Amino acid sequence: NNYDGDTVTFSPTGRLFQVEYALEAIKQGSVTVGLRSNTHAVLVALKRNADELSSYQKKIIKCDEHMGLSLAGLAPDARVLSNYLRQQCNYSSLVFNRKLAVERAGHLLCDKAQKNTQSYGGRPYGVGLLIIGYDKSGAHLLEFQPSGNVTELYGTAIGARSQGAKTYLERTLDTFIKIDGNPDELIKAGVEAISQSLRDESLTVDNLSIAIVGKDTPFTIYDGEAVAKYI
Amino acid sequence: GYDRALSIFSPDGHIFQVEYALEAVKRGTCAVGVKGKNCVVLGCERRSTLKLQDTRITPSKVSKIDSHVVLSFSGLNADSRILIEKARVEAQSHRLTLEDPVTVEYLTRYVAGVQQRYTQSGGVRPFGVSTLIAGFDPRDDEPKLYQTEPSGIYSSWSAQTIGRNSKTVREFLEKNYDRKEPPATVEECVKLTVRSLLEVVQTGAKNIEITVVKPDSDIVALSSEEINQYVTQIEQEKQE
Amino acid sequence: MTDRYSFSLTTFSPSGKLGQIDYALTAVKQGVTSLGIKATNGVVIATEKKSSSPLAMSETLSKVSLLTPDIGAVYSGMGPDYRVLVDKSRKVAHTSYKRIYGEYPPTKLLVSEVAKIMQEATQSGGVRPFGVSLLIAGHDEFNGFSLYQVDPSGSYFPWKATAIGKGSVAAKTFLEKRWNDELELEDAIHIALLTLKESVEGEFNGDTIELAIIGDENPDLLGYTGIPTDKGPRFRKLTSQEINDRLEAL
Amino acid sequence: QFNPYGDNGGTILGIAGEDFAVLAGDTRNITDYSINSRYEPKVFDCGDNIVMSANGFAADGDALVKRFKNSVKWYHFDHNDKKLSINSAARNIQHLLYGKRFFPYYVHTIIAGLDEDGKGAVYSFDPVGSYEREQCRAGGAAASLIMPFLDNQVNFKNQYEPGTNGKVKKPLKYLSVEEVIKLVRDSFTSATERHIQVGDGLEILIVTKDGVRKEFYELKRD
Amino acid sequence: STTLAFRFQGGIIVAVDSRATAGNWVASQTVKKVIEINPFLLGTMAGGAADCQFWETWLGSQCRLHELREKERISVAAASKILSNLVYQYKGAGLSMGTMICGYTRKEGPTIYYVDSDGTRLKGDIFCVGSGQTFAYGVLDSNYKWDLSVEDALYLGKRSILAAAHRDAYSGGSVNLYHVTEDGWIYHGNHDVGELFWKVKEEEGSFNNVIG
Amino acid sequence: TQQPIVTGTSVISMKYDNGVIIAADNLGSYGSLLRFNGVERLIPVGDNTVVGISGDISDMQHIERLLKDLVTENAYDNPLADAEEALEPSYIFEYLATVMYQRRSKMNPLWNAIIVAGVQSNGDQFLRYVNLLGVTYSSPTLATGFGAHMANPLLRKVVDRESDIPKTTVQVAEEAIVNAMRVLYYRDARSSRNFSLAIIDKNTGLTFKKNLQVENMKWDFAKDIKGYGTQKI
Amino acid sequence: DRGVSTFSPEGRLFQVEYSLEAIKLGSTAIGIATKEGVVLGVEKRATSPLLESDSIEKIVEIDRHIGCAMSGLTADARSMIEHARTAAVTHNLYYDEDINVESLTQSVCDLALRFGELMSRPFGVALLIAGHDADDGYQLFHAEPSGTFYRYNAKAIGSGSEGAQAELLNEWHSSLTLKEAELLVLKILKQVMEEKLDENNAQLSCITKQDGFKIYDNEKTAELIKELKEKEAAE
Amino acid sequence: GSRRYDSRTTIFSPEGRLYQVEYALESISHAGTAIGIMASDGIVLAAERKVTSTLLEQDTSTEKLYKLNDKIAVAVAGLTADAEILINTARIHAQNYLKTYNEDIPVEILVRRLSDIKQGYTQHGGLRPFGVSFIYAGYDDRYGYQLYTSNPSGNYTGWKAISVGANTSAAQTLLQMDYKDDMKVDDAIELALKTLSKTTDSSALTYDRLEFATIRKGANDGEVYQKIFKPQEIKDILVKTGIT
Ligand SMILES: [Mg+2]
Repeated sequence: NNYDGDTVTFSPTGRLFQVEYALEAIKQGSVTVGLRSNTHAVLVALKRNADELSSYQKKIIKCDEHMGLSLAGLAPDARVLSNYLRQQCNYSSLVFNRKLAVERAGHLLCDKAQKNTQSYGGRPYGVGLLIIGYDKSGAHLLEFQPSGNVTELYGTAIGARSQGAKTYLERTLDTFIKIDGNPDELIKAGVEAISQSLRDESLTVDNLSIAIVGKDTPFTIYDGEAVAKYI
Repeated sequence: GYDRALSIFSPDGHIFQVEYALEAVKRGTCAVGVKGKNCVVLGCERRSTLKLQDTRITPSKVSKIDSHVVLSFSGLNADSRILIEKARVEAQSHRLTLEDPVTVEYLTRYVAGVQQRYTQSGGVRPFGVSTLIAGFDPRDDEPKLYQTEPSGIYSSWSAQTIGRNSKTVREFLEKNYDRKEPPATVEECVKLTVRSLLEVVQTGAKNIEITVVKPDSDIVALSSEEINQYVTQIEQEKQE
Repeated sequence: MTDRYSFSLTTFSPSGKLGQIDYALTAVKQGVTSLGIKATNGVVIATEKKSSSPLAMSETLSKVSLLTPDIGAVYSGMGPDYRVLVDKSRKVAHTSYKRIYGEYPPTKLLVSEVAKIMQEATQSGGVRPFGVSLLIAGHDEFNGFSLYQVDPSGSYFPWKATAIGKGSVAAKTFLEKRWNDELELEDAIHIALLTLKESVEGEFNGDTIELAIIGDENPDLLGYTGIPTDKGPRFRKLTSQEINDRLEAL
Repeated sequence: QFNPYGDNGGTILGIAGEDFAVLAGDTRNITDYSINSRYEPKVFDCGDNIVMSANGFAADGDALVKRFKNSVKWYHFDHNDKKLSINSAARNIQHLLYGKRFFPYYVHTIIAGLDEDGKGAVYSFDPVGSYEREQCRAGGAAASLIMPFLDNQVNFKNQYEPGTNGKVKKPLKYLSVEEVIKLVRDSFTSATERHIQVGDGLEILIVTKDGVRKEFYELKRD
Repeated sequence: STTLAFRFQGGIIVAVDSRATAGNWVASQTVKKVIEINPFLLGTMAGGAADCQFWETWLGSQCRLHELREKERISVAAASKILSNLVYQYKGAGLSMGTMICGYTRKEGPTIYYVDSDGTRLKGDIFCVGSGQTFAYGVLDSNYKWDLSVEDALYLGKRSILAAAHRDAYSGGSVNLYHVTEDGWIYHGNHDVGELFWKVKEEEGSFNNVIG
Repeated sequence: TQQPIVTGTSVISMKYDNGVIIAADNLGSYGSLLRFNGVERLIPVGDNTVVGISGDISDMQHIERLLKDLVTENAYDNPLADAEEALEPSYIFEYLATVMYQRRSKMNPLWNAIIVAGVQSNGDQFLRYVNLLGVTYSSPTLATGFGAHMANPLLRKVVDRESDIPKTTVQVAEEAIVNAMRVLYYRDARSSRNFSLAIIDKNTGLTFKKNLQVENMKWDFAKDIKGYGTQKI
Repeated sequence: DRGVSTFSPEGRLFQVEYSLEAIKLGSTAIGIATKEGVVLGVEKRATSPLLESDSIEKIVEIDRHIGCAMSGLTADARSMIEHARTAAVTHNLYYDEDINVESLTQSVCDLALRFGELMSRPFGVALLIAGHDADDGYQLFHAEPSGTFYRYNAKAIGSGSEGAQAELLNEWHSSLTLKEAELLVLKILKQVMEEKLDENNAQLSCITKQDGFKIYDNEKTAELIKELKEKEAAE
Repeated sequence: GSRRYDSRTTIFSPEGRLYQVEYALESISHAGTAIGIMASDGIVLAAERKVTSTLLEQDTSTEKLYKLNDKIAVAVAGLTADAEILINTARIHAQNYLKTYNEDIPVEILVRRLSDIKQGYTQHGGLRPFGVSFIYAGYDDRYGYQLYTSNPSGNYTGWKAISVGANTSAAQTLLQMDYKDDMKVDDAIELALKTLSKTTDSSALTYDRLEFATIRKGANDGEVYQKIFKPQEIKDILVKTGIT
């Protein structure tokens, strides 16, 4: 109200409204789902078009051979944060001959987002990210909020109507975590999860975006006729 | 440093600081540019609210940027000096590196670029100045006349006016300037320029300045008497 | 962090007033009365040592300060602002003059430097004006004795005699009646003590009054002998006893 | 005084075929009269069907290869996983090298692969980034021993057709990958005999449309 | 190394040898010593190979930006000066460059500028740069006329490089010929010096000192 | 640019069937003065890596602190710091190799030759060299300074190529290392009798041996040697 | 007042949303992508008859294979064009090749959100970036001041955009010829323009693989306008 | 953060005016009147000190008239402290020019420089403008005797006769009425003092309330002399012109 003019101002109840408004941009964004087993991790993203002449905005970005994310909210902010992740993954490989742990990647994203919430002149990031990866401790899924909060999960969803997919994953938890050594079934579970967030529209061939990373699987994004198999 | 964003968008998509800079131009004395077949004439209004002025030393309204290009303006006088200095430096820099003097369009594009820069740089306000830039490209006999404004947009004109009551003199020029047959001589071009200012000026005395620019760096400012002869001949034809 | 106040805090109001300067002058008006009187063979500057508490040792608080061996200063208004201005004035006398010309600055030029510092606090980004008016008395070879007033705006004026602060209006009228161009230093000191008594409520003695003079060279205060051209400082702060002696002849 | 440079010996050889390219190099690493390693790989698969070797001062060599591999990675990120063509890689390496024009990578770089028409390509660089597409290029210690032999046996220089006596040149017939590998092996066998810094092992990377293949051969260890 | 360029009635002839040496060791016989800055401008390579290559393709980028901004072909004067001003900034750092910037525009006609790494920029009709420059100058000076045909001018440039290739130990390999016209340069082939020498010796009757 | 002041001589090492051995004497020389006699030049990092350093001792102590800091830093926000996300020999080496090359590129080198010996997570032997120039290389046997000239020839007689490594036991390897240290003591004027030896084995882990001495020395034959040519008495 | 980088309660940047309003006031620009080339057309909208309309430059070349049309505060586009041209030329210098149309567009869009308290405000201009590369063929992008760019088969920006976009919705199909696209841009420009469309107040351009980017002569466009009039009178 | 307290000194009003410049001009209108009059054989500078005191040391006092170099002087109207900042900068510019070209700075070049400094404070920096209007009286061998004025906007103009400070409307009308082109310095001296005598807000015009200066070629042969009048000399010229 009087305390939402900038990110450097607490409200009387201890809230940061600019951060909450940045969080609101994610809720307006298109739905994207993340889920994993013990061998693979999967991203599923509903891409959004401007109209029938336009392309469908890409949602998934590769960060390294073993890591990448999906976005919901301000796409240019995701580009800034994903670029930063690419650099940090790259720094780890070049300097230490070491693939960047997914948990450490989350810590770095948290700290980068935090600096934009405590200083004058800046603004919070207006995007949520779902980071998947396969490192020395197996498959991982992270949920990034521009408040700085990064959370390791078995499955989740962010964007508009993400609550339907999140409840489904909460029911299916005991099933999809056991889908080991079967990439296609794990993706099916993700495509079924994201279907719980659809209204009026359904998953078409240029609508659906899927990514996967696993034990012997580099982070690869599937678009176009490559996802028709799952429609 | 001072970094405050003074020029910003309003809810209706307007940048008020740029629009208020135009209001400063509206207040400035009227300037007019008319290009003939083999010349360009820059006319300028001098408000007669200031007498006891020393006209030898008082900053003249038309400024040479190089030997072949001139610049006149309407709006804040102090602001115009900064644009004129920058333009003059750039003109010499161009000669030094390209080994050829600036084209009138290039010089216009530069000045317009400076004006634009001041509409989205932090800590600065836009120039309260619109300019008329006239001359001839090196080894070219085609007349050139351009206009710039605070926003940084620029364009070429067969004839144009800026400043106070420029709506009235543009009205005159739009009905009196024929594109198929522009003022064929210096005389005709100067006459049409003086006529256009007489719609707005008041007394045709020391209130009208006229500068004629011809090809090959031939620039001359008309004196009071020379202009006074045009003023005399115009009204004697009008008494009919 | 970083000082993000890079804009002026003093600006022109619609009426043409610089508010912060006017308010600084109001703070000076509330300040304790100080005065200066110029004689033919010296200058005197004086003020009241308004002790904040009787437990406080008011001798440790110097309202009258040596700037150079031949220049002294007194103030009315905010003490802390004065103290830092004295530090800057002392330094600028060296950096912008003595380290260049090998001699101390003339009164008018040191005043000019102090005035410049005060002017800049009136225009520079993220600062308020100094809440003091200074009276600077001094002597130099080519200008003789002089007395200057410096205001928060950075404006300075030379005076024969003047007063600033609390009871300045009454004090200036008192000085107008008494001042002439034939006063000796002792006459000016006498007038200073008379003028200052009017604005002082409580105790009026050498312990509650601070008084200094710019007069003859004091070779006894030089600290060394052997150089004929060096004859000692013209600034001298009067002792508590010296003031009381002249209060009997009052 | 600290000398930031050193000489790790080694000899490399790039030959462009009609639809293939080979980049070979010995596996011996040395300083002065000592052997550091009898097997230290010097020719590297850099992705996008490009092979590279930066011979000379091994620290600068490793740094350059590392930075180029990194450039391939970021080329994919920035340009929608587009394949870096050999000509584009070559121009990119010029800028990497010239970037240190006043403190050069003390190496002679050679890259090999296929051009955008599928034909064999070899590019050769000097330490500060001047480069050219070449058919045949030896680099390093025994380059002066190998190049004249290649001029004679690959380009048939000074060879004329018997009976014509200098009037008709020996025609420049295309060599197979098996033929090139024979000349590479004989080049390195001969270089090993007469150059003290050449020996131990020979590693050859062969580039075709099918990808990158490796071959290793023993060289004399004295 | 031997590079030359000369102005004539039909435009400009640019001729260069092909040899690169490191001491006595002949590093290459197939070096491209003409840099195709763009379809209308040519530069020659002498001194530092990298310095010439790098900064003259950089020059091509500046020329392209100029014509995008100004909607007009850059003059040879302006193009050469961009390069000379650049290398002058680096003066003292150790750049090694001796080049002819060659072009043919409407306003200038055929124009050649000699540009140097110590900042020299000279307009001229005939320039010759490299270890074998003196030999090529001899043939050029004694046979040059403004009214040479394109055919004879091309041969003169070829013959002058051959003269240098023969005598100068650090010149040879092959001769590259270019003819610069107002509508752009035209490449006139690579000519092996070995084969060219015997051909010229027989047809011309020159080099009687050499047994063939 | 500097010059080394207090220096450590050879570091020697080799691979064997189940791991690596590394050794270095305990001397810190000051030119020809054998100044410091209790200098540890093998520095263990965790339980899987030993970094052996020769050259400038002040730079060695700096590197030692970098490695100590590396262990602290790795443990930060790392629940698997003592398991899957522990420091590998390859991580430690690549970090040092980066630092060495960066420092030489600023013309301010760490005046050292370094051998990182260890065993990787998968049981693979790690043995790689890096020096003040940032030059790196790997070999079945590695040695710095004098060791390169005298130890390598002896150690290469045990493991001459990659295929000899599985045939070489820890007893044969240690015996070869210990003999090489004796040979270096005979022939290197900047060596000492006292040394340290570290074994990193994929089964038995890190065994660090301090206060070892060169023994079984041959000197008796010196009694018969008289004069420099013609002298009989 | 309030930060330039402030979020609204709806989660939108005020300044970006306001710059979009300025673009709505701009003159109409239309792009149509076909398999034979991409056509770019603009409304010139001269403020007076004394303004020489061929000095109005709202269609611009970025490289031989990339063109660009603008709508809104057109003075803001000049630094965006400069950056685009530099990016195109720089990439050719580094890689000895043409830059991808998408990569060029992405490079331009990276400038967009570099504002705060960098430039003091977002750009008040939208761009239609049209081009060709070997990997993705003929492409048309819409670059906004939000930093977002969408690829389009056809797109209209400016004051007549929603009416024009509805028209483009009906008219575009994947088998359009270059000639059909030219007439289609002219037809829709004529529909949404205040003044009557002719060769002096409207401009056409195209990008083809063979000839690259070309701005059409007024004589060439005048013929296409006459061809348009006759085919509309044909039924 | 800090934005909250920023007055934004360098912005246009909806009418296209610079707030702070306009308000600085309002400030200057309350300053003592300064008058410059240019004659064929010299220039006159006359200025009124603001309501003074009998204890003010006039002979060492300077608030209105300042020397920039041997050829150029200024009359000040506004904040004296602001004026001295600019005056010192102008003095340095004159010397920089003299060092560079080995010739005295032409009057207009100095005036343009100071005016450009004033302009800068109206367009960038976020600082308040200088609340000062100058009258420049100077001589150079190109244009001879010149009068200029500059104000907080950084705009400057040339004049035959001009006033700044208080009652400029009344003063300018009086000057416009009695000024003629063939006028001489002694006539201009009288006009200036008569104009101040009529426009002053004080009861009477006396020597202690005035500062006076002349720039004459009344320096022995082809050279120029500046004369800052002493208190006694101002008293004499007041009697000579018949005002006291
Ligand atoms: Mg040997």
